[PDB]
Amino acid sequence: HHWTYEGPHGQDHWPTSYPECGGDAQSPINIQTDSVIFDPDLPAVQPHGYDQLGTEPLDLHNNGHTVQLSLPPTLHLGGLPRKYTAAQLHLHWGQRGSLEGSEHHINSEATAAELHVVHYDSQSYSSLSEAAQKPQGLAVLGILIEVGETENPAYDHILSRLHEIRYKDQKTSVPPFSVRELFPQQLEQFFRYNGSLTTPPCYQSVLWTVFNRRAQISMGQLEKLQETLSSTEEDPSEPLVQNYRVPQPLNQRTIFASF
Ligand SMILES: *[C@@H]1O[C@H](CO)[C@@H](O[C@@H]2O[C@H](CO)[C@@H](O)[C@H](O)[C@H]2NC(C)=O)[C@H](O)[C@H]1NC(C)=O
Ligand SMILES: CC(=O)Nc1nnc(S(N)(=O)=O)s1
Ligand SMILES: [Zn+2]
Repeated sequence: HHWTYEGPHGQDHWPTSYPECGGDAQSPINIQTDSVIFDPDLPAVQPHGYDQLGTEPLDLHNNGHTVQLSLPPTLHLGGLPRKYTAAQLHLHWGQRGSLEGSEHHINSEATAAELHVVHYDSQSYSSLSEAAQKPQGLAVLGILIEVGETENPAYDHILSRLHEIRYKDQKTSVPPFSVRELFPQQLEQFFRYNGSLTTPPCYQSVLWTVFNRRAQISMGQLEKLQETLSSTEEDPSEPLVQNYRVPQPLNQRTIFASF
């Protein structure tokens, strides 16, 4: 009943226990830039005050599938069809050995990791769950991460505290910090398209936005992420790695680019 990225209950058998995962518009996908359709009318994505997370501690949790961070309802994502509000944010990465841990690809190439910022249509619904199964109910920002030659102070707000939640279900609080700083500096270039959640139930309720520019973290940081979290509640511990879903069929969906 507890699904996993691989194994007997890997992303291959998801469609069985969660039919929706076999939908006609799943995510992530391999974004082929040659098929990308330019749309000069796509308004700039703009995170209103994502450096203003207030005063109260943010919740840093360990699913067993990822590291998730809570976000204040004060973060408002503009530039989209409806008004969205930030709810949570989490990461995806590969195992120690590999350097491919992102969920989306660009022209068949994946990066070291991926950041996902989840929003919901608070304009039309009252909860994140409510919009999780409503058309266009969710909106996710996808930031691809590469290994840089320098330590990223932004990402440390999260990485520096990974030991506090080494085991699954372990929780903790962090001093609020500028989320904005976790995105690439230039957000003009991006791709948009209709998709789904990348984990069961795989609800096809999300409006995706994947940035063209990438964010960077030191090989040290990427390592501290790969080799620190366990996917179990206690010992024996089992490395929570390779937590990304494979590119899904495009099923003839159009993918727009702002550039
Ligand atoms: C995501 O899917 C929705 C619905 O399938 C698309 O909405 C339609 O968009 C076209 C052109 O933009 C309009 O003429 C239709 O009226 C829209 N349908 C309605 C009323 O929802 C939307 O364009 C898709 N988003 C993208 C660009 O991927
Ligand atoms: C309840 C909820 O928000 N679930 C999500 N499941 N997968 C998500 S992801 N990886 O597409 O951002 S969000
Ligand atoms: Zn995700």
